[PDB]
Amino acid sequence: FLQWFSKFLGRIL
Repeated sequence: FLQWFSKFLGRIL
């Protein structure tokens, strides 16, 4: 559920 790209800051899984 990232805005730009995959990142731990978001909800990437």
